[PDB]
Formats: sequence, structure tokens, C-alpha cells
Amino acid sequence: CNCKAPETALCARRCQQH
Repeated sequence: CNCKAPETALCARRCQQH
């Protein structure tokens, strides 16, 4: 997983911690 380029939408949200 990568917060800069999360392949999975779920990862982006988790990494974004909004």
C-alpha cells in the first residue's frame, strides 16, 4: 500500500485519515 499512490480506494481513505 502507498499513501501517495494507493491502488485501492480503501487504502487512500485509511492513509488520508480524514
